[PDB]
Amino acid sequence: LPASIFRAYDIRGVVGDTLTAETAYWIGRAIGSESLARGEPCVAVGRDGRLSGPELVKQLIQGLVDCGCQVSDVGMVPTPVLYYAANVLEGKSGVMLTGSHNPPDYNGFKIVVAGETLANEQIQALRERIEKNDLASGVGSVEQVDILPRYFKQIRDDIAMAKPMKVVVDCGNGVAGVIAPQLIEALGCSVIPLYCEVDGNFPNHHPDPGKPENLKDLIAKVKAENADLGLAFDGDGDRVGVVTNTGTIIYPDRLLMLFAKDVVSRNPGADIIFDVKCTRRLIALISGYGGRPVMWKTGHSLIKKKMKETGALLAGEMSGHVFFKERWFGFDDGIYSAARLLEILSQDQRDSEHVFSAFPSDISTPEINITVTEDSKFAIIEALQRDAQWGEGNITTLDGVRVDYPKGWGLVRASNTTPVLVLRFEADTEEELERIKTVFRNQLKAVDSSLPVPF
Ligand SMILES: O=P(O)(O)O[C@H]1O[C@H](CO)[C@@H](O)[C@H](O)[C@H]1O
Ligand SMILES: [Zn+2]
Repeated sequence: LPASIFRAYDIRGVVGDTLTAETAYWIGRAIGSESLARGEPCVAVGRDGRLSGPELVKQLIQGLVDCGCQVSDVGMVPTPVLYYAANVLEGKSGVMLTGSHNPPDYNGFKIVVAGETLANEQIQALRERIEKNDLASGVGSVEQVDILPRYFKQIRDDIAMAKPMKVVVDCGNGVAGVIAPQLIEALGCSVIPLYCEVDGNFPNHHPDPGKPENLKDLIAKVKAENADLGLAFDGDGDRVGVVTNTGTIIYPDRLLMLFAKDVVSRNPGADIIFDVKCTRRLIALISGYGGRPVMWKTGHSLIKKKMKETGALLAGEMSGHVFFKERWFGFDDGIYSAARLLEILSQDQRDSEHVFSAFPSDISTPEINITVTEDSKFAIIEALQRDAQWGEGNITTLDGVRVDYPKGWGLVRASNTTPVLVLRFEADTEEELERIKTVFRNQLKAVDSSLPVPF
């Protein structure tokens, strides 16, 4: 199997190129062997709505079965629903076959073994098992499990909206259309569906709510229908995007402000995690409400590990992965997060635009990406960590280099899904934004005067 599909957070490739039916089989063998090594024969398996789902999922399941595993096949579900299954069924292991928000031919695996989401050297360990033939053999079993109704009822019965709302829901032709519109209506909303038919060809916009262009249709519809809110899901339902009644995009770091207030109000002193791409305004806001802000590495699998380590009641990433432990299970879930948002908004007399505009804002860049190489991105970061001078500031190197200044902050880090450096900048004023950009531009050029600096 190609090494390149074994990534930091999970496995991902292109079907017909780096991911075939046979590699899905051996990945199933490897996961089953690792689960058994951790004492867990019981494994849930789910898939998203991609074209390659049926072909690859059968092989994944056979690989698990051929270890001696007891597989619970939950069929076509959102990623969080597979995570739910791995929390409520017999077994604490689960595999989701998904290509996330990527183009149609992409697929991959998100993997939980005996309660832990695998990352980094644990994903490499799977590849290594296959190479070594360090694989279990046995005669396992498959049971079909219809888990969606349980998940639906679990959420519906713990969410208590105080008034009706009208909501536009954009599923981007991904798998969130099997439940999100239905569940949101059942909470007590009217729902206007956009692209809620599951279609692995993704013929409209790609289901990636992190890009403003993929929210254009949602914003227009919210305005046309005088809706209270717009919601967008990514292809597998573990990420959410939000638009107010006036069309304002609420980026997930500011969504987390509302959620943090809510969670900490019932849980004094609670740890709240956010990734290094999130606004500095979160640190102060969480602290102000008496929570403990914990900044951590970008990447869903890494955030999930960190919530175990810290006992955090809530986590969020700038990409829109949001992780409730309070009243929930601790995994990222766009659908559940949407429900939690609707609950909070429904108890406020103000419209969603005014609820969010009350919170402090800074001037922010769009994400900046610089393409480098897969085999050099980490060395560039290492060189910056070794050599760079940032002036006076609070320097964090837990993921790349982030510097928090009195009036703003900047970040440079390596993506773990693409061969790029990722940068963000925010500040109180345009002048400070430019000062910080200049510091980062000059430190990049000091490492390699040939690096693009497209900011
Ligand atoms: O490419 P990156 O930045 O490493 O990772 C990106 O994809 C991951 C999977 O969606 C998310 O968890 C990160 O928040 C996102 O930034
Ligand atoms: Zn996703």
